[PDB]
Amino acid sequence: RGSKDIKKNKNVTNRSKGTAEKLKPEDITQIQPQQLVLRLRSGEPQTFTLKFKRAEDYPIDLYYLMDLSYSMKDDLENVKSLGTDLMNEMRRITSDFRIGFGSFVEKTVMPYISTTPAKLRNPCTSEQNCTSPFSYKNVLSLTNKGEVFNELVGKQRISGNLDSPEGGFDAIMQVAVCGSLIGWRNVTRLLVFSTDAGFHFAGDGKLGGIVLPNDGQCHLENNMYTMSHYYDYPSIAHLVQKLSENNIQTIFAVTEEFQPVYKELKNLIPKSAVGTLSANSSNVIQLIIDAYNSLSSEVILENGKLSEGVTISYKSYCKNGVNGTGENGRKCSNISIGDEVQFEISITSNKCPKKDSDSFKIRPLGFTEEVEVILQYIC
Amino acid sequence: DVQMTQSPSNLAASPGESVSINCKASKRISKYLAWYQQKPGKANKLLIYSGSTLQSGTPSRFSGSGSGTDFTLTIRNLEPEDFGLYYCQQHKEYPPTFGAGTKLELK
Amino acid sequence: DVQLMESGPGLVQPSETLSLTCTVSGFSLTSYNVHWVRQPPGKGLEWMGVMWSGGSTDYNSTLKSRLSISRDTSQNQVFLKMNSLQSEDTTTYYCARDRTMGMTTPFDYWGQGVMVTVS
Amino acid sequence: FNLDAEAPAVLSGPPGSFFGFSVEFYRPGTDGVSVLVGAPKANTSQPGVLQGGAVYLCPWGASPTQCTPIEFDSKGSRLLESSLSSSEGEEPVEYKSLQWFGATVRAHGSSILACAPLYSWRTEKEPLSDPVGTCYLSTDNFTRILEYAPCRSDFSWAAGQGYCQGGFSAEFTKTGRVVLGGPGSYFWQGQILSATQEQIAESYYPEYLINLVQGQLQTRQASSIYDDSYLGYSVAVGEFSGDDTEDFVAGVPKGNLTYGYVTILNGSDIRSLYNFSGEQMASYFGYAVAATDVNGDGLDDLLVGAPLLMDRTPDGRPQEVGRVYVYLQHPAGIEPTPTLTLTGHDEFGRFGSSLTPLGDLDQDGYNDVAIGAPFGGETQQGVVFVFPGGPGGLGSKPSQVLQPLWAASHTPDFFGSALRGGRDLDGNGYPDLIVGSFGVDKAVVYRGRP
Ligand SMILES: *[C@@H]1O[C@H](CO)[C@@H](O[C@@H]2O[C@H](CO)[C@@H](O[C@@H]3O[C@H](CO[C@H]4O[C@H](CO)[C@@H](O)[C@H](O[C@H]5O[C@H](CO)[C@@H](O)[C@H](O)[C@@H]5O)[C@@H]4O)[C@@H](O)[C@H](O[C@H]4O[C@H](CO)[C@@H](O)[C@H](O)[C@@H]4O)[C@@H]3O)[C@H](O)[C@H]2NC(C)=O)[C@H](O)[C@H]1NC(C)=O
Ligand SMILES: *[C@@H]1O[C@H](CO)[C@@H](O[C@@H]2O[C@H](CO)[C@@H](O[C@@H]3O[C@H](CO)[C@@H](O)[C@H](O[C@H]4O[C@H](CO)[C@@H](O)[C@H](O)[C@@H]4O)[C@@H]3O)[C@H](O)[C@H]2NC(C)=O)[C@H](O)[C@H]1NC(C)=O
Ligand SMILES: *[C@@H]1O[C@H](CO)[C@@H](O[C@@H]2O[C@H](CO)[C@@H](O[C@@H]3O[C@H](CO)[C@@H](O)[C@H](O)[C@@H]3O)[C@H](O)[C@H]2NC(C)=O)[C@H](O)[C@H]1NC(C)=O
Ligand SMILES: *[C@@H]1O[C@H](CO)[C@@H](O[C@@H]2O[C@H](CO)[C@@H](O[C@@H]3O[C@H](CO)[C@@H](O)[C@H](O)[C@@H]3O)[C@H](O)[C@H]2NC(C)=O)[C@H](O)[C@H]1NC(C)=O
Ligand SMILES: *[C@@H]1O[C@H](CO)[C@@H](O[C@@H]2O[C@H](CO)[C@@H](O[C@@H]3O[C@H](CO)[C@@H](O)[C@H](O)[C@@H]3O)[C@H](O)[C@H]2NC(C)=O)[C@H](O)[C@H]1NC(C)=O
Ligand SMILES: *[C@@H]1O[C@H](CO)[C@@H](O[C@@H]2O[C@H](CO)[C@@H](O[C@@H]3O[C@H](CO)[C@@H](O)[C@H](O)[C@@H]3O)[C@H](O)[C@H]2NC(C)=O)[C@H](O)[C@H]1NC(C)=O
Ligand SMILES: *[C@@H]1O[C@H](CO)[C@@H](O[C@@H]2O[C@H](CO)[C@@H](O[C@@H]3O[C@H](CO)[C@@H](O)[C@H](O)[C@@H]3O)[C@H](O)[C@H]2NC(C)=O)[C@H](O)[C@H]1NC(C)=O
Ligand SMILES: *[C@@H]1O[C@H](CO)[C@@H](O[C@@H]2O[C@H](CO)[C@@H](O)[C@H](O)[C@H]2NC(C)=O)[C@H](O)[C@H]1NC(C)=O
Ligand SMILES: *[C@@H]1O[C@H](CO)[C@@H](O[C@@H]2O[C@H](CO)[C@@H](O)[C@H](O)[C@H]2NC(C)=O)[C@H](O)[C@H]1NC(C)=O
Ligand SMILES: *[C@@H]1O[C@H](CO)[C@@H](O[C@@H]2O[C@H](CO)[C@@H](O)[C@H](O)[C@H]2NC(C)=O)[C@H](O)[C@H]1NC(C)=O
Ligand SMILES: *[C@@H]1O[C@H](CO)[C@@H](O)[C@H](O)[C@H]1NC(C)=O
Ligand SMILES: [Ca+2]
Ligand SMILES: [Ca+2]
Ligand SMILES: [Ca+2]
Ligand SMILES: [Ca+2]
Ligand SMILES: [Ca+2]
Ligand SMILES: [Ca+2]
Ligand SMILES: [Ca+2]
Repeated sequence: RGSKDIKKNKNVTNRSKGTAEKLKPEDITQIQPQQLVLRLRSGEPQTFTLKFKRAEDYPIDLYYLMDLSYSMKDDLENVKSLGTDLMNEMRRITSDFRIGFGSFVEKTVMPYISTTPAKLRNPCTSEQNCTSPFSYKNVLSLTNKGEVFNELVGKQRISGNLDSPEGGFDAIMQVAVCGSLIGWRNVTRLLVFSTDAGFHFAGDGKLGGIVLPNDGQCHLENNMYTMSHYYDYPSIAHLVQKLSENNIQTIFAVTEEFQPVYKELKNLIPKSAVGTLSANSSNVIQLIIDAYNSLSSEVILENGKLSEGVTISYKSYCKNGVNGTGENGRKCSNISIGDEVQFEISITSNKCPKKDSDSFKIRPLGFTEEVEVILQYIC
Repeated sequence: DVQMTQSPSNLAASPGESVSINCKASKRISKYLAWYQQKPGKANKLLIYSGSTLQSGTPSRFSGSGSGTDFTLTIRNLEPEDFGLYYCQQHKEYPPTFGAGTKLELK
Repeated sequence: DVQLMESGPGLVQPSETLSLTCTVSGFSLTSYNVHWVRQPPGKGLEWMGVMWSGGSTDYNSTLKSRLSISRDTSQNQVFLKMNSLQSEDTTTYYCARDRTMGMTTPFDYWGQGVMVTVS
Repeated sequence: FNLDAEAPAVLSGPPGSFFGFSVEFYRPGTDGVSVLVGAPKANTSQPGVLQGGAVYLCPWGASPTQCTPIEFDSKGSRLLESSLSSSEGEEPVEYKSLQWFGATVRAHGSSILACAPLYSWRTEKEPLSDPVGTCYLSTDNFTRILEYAPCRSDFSWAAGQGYCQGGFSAEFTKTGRVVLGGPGSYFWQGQILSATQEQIAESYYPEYLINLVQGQLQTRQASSIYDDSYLGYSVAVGEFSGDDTEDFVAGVPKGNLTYGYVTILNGSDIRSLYNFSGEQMASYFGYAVAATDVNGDGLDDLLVGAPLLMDRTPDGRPQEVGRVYVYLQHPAGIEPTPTLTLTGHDEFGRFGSSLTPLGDLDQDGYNDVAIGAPFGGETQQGVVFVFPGGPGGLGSKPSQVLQPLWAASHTPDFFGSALRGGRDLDGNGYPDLIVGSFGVDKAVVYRGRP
């Protein structure tokens, strides 16, 4: 009959000794059983307990992606000092914080912008001395220098386009997938998406003649997104896939008007938060702090593709005795700093996958730590 | 560039009568002609546009007609305040062009 | 309550630059075009130029070398600057309004006009 | 199950011309049956026009078939008549380059309707770049050709009808009345415009670029809260009232907070009869629409495609697999919730990307339906599914699956992105099907076996 074995079970890094116990991001351990092997009899379930413990001082990387339509000029005037204020704030949370900036308006093609030469040179009125439209621009890669962020954000120029919805999903996809060009580390990755309008998505390119689906590859040349005219907008499913694949945790800072839209978007996108932005981005720091608390106080578990005859189930035993089952059993809430929770993972097999030593992985969303499961079939 | 020629340079009429003013274009301009009134001490006032559509405040005794190159403005019952100057503007293409104007005086 | 009001010097020397102002009310200059039209002493109306709603300008081809049109959205004012000439004496100038983006219309409102003498 | 999938006829067009973006049947009487294929990016002989787009006539029979373009318009871009006299030099009042002519092609009797959604035009007053869109209507087998651009009007800007892009979708009613959809009117609220061929031919006056067709039917402008709805993204015609005038089915993919909805407009006067709402945000509910009686009751039934719907596998992984909703009509009306829903299996396949009635393909007494997934299949070349009708409604399992016979290339083939069925090219009693594969500039004709 079925049997179970554990190969790697290093204990959590509590560092209860004190502040003297500094650790590298890879040295910190938050998931206790790092490896298992299970022997499955056809139709016989096997289960094991999985333990998670939130760390204390995990580093943070934050990328600030901002809309630059003319309505966001006052917002930019306030975001100018974020490179200092936000670092001062986050120093209460983590000892190692890095920040970066990016901007976007819209696809530069026929229906979404005015294509007369005068409007291509200046999309706004003459008094509103806007610059030419652009798809996405990586202004500052992730860094720990606040004054550089301040200066570079100060030197940016406002722009504009025609239709109210903005093409920020192109920028989101590029930020998620471009990796080294942005400097993401294997730490808490926060993407702050700021805007005051709706969003385009896949299928809107047909109006402009863009029928080729987004491929999800990085297409930055000189920190500019070049293929905006060639690929359609991403779909929400594609964004979900890539964001969850690259450990990006999203914070939607949008104005009061579009809260109903972005709340549903948040419901669709895993491990994301939404906040109400002021008319000129004056409360953005508090939005970021609240969203970070909300995200870091929750745990969600993911597993890879399983063989055809294999199935999995979750049961979560969170704090204060509140537990869950089904899709709710792979999640816990209110995990405080230093808190500990447990999950019960149940696997079953109904066939004989040709006597192969199959395997798959389980991890909490937003982290690179994984638990490796090896499956063997008694057949 | 459309040249507009307005036929009667001067008109004489008495209150209660009816008059017609003709404005002609050098090229066919569909229905896009507008009529204006100018009293000596006030600004020009739009009466009719698109050939026959009255502006909101226009009294019903004003009516427009014609299409293509020939248009006409008809005043049905002349009250004493209808005497003044009248212009025709074509609003089909730029630059705007206007008729020379017609002056309506008592008989 | 749309209203276009016109102002400018009543008498200018042949060498000075003639400056005129059209003060508007009841609408924003960023939504409508404001035109400049002139009527010589015994002729019909002539179009001079337009201040587009977007802030750019276009001029009558014959007068383009002499004209200069500007605006001040804060003050709701549109300006016309021109080289003066005696042969254009006792000509009257008007500013009118029309829309070209959206529901296009003819000149739907006019000013009272200002008469400028050159000596 | 009786489509000749082992040896279909393949039509080829110029490389890179998107040959096969839209397909249609043509027979102007006298059994001169033919296949119409649109090539929105094809080069043409029009002076000064770059990639103006073209429509190809491909007569059926005579063993191999050669496709030749139709000259709907042999002239280049018109010039602004003011510019001719102006010392500044001549200006084009019109932009036909990259107009995507042939993006949609429809036929009824001896009349053909081909549209150019990307056609632009600068007003005669101010130098704008409005993409109004335009259509050309061939009549009496090309003996007369009329331009029909209803959105080229006095509302000349995005705030008006300037960005209407009329002809983005179009269709003929069974009487021949023309129906167009402009997704762009009134800040992308969208619009539906309809007129009869008699009205168009009566009001024709080519020298007036702006010329209103008397008796035209169109929807009214709404408040700003309805902006960005894309009404008219897709259109279809069917009978959904107790009358004999076909009613307009239109898709609104972004209507209700990015939840789509499909509205059926009364044929006699263009006014709303029913509304149907999507189930998931940003699923593009209404990307495609169709109307045909699938359960043999004689009452047309509605089909809506949502190619971007996201579902979760039993394992728990989310995946993008489109969905199609079926609404059966009944004598008391048509209920607001779908009777059946079909879901795709290939991730990113976009299952509900296109739709077409097939007629009674197997002549069993119930009409069938074909659904295309342009990025399905193992190689992502695209797939087309055939679903059989039945007394209880559309079946849940495809009775046939059509895939390209050629090998995959560096670029997607988009097989199944355009479809058209319900007509017979052989003279048999069995309707045929034509599938567009514009990704490789090919169109495939499938014939129903007896
Ligand atoms: C399916 O779903 C769609 C989408 O939700 C529904 O479509 C919407 O239906 C509602 C309800 O009918 C529409 O709102 C109403 O619109 C009418 C029509 O207005 C037109 O006619 C007026 C004269 O009758 C005219 O004055 C209007 O013009 C004014 O307004 C427009 C902007 O609306 C403006 O551009 C103009 O300059 C004018 O200012 C217009 O031509 C309207 O009469 C209704 O008014 C009532 O409600 C308002 C407040 O809502 C109130 O102030 C009024 O006094 C009156 O009580 C109302 O606005 C809406 O426009 C439709 N939207 C679209 C995109 O079509 C559809 O009905 C659903 N069908 C079914 C079967 O469920
Ligand atoms: C741009 O500015 C220029 C310079 O100011 C301006 O040119 C002027 O145009 C008017 C109108 O065409 C000209 O006035 C004409 O003068 C001749 C005599 O020289 C008259 O014969 C004309 O009247 C005849 O034609 C009328 C219309 O057909 C009839 O109504 C009338 O009964 C006569 O038959 C007319 O008065 C003027 O001479 C020129 N000036 C110069 C210097 O060229 C031009 O109009 C402006 N552009 C626009 C679009 O307004
Ligand atoms: C959610 O799951 C957890 C984990 O299985 C459940 O915890 C259980 O809580 C009960 C009540 O506190 C415990 O009962 C007592 O436990 C003590 C030891 O802590 C023991 O000495 C007593 O004899 C008694 O059994 C139980 O042990 C504990 N189980 C585990 C595995 O920790 C929790 O009850 C669940 N939630 C609900 C609402 O049931
Ligand atoms: C329709 O006809 C036009 C014009 O013949 C075609 O565009 C032309 O395509 C050729 C080949 O792709 C281009 O030549 C190439 O240009 C590049 C860039 O300069 C150069 O590196 C190559 O060595 C080669 O010379 C040519 O520039 C281009 N012309 C224009 C104006 O774009 C078009 O491809 C045709 N379309 C279809 C669907 O047939
Ligand atoms: C409707 O219009 C189409 C398009 O013109 C007609 O099809 C065309 O008809 C002409 C005349 O029969 C065909 O010309 C013939 O071409 C062959 C070579 O292919 C030549 O050997 C003959 O001497 C003659 O010139 C032409 O090929 C044909 N084109 C296509 C694409 O089929 C059609 O006949 C018209 N229908 C009616 C009912 O008038
Ligand atoms: C605009 O779209 C929203 C979202 O689809 C529509 O609200 C949705 O309406 C449906 C049907 O009334 C609700 O479904 C119901 O859910 C309950 C459980 O909560 C279930 O018991 C019912 O059987 C039914 O399935 C759905 O919850 C609701 N969602 C939201 C977010 O409100 C709304 O009606 C649409 N408005 C228009 C004018 O189309
Ligand atoms: C779709 O639109 C058509 C056209 O508006 C609707 O048909 C119209 O229905 C009205 C109401 O029944 C008819 O008015 C009636 O006329 C009779 C005289 O025939 C009079 O006695 C009644 O008092 C009333 O005024 C109207 O004539 C008729 N028009 C046509 C062309 O048939 C139709 O009802 C609409 N469909 C739906 C489902 O609403
Ligand atoms: C619009 O803004 C641009 C950028 O600020 C202005 O161009 C700058 O002009 C200054 C002074 O002439 C130069 O020192 C910069 O090098 C210019 N930069 C660029 C990118 O052009 C431009 O003059 C402004 N125009 C208006 C009408 O406001
Ligand atoms: C961050 O984590 C990823 C995922 O574990 C690491 O990806 C590995 O990269 C090395 C490059 O030398 C490869 O050899 C491994 O095969 C990769 N593993 C996986 C699972 O993708 C990545 O190296 C980590 N980055 C750092 C700086 O440690
Ligand atoms: C951002 O918010 C507003 C944007 O208009 C401005 O601050 C306002 O300043 C006035 C004058 O002191 C106060 O009466 C308002 O209460 C302020 N409102 C807000 C929201 O701050 C200013 O542009 C910015 N204010 C900041 C950053 O404090
Ligand atoms: C636990 O989490 C839930 C999540 O909705 C929250 O409402 C509640 O306030 C939390 N309670 C504590 C004690 O953290
Ligand atoms: Ca904006
Ligand atoms: Ca703002
Ligand atoms: Ca936009
Ligand atoms: Ca009907
Ligand atoms: Ca039916
Ligand atoms: Ca059948
Ligand atoms: Ca056949």
